Amino acid sequence: NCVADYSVLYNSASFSTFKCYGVSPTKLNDLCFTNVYADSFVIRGDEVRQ
Amino acid sequence: IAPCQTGKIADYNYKLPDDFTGCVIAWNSNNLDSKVGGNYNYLYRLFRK
Repeated sequence: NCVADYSVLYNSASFSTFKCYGVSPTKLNDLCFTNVYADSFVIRGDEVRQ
Repeated sequence: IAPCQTGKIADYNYKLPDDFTGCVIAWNSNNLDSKVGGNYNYLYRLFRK
């Protein structure tokens, strides 16, 4: 129940890694969803790949 | 700096064709391109319409 804007999160340089599967970061601004879930946790750096 | 990349460099300052033939050669620099108090002679495009 909101208007999202993924260009602000994307253009921001603060992120160390950014991998989208199935979607491309520049198309996220047009596409919309039934729901979005944010699964949030901290891991060890070498484990980011997992 | 690779074909089929997007980002603040790929879209605003250096875009390669996605059909690119050639080689990307890179190395770290720390003798010339960096100083104490930072090297502020390096500019990039941060916003473009």
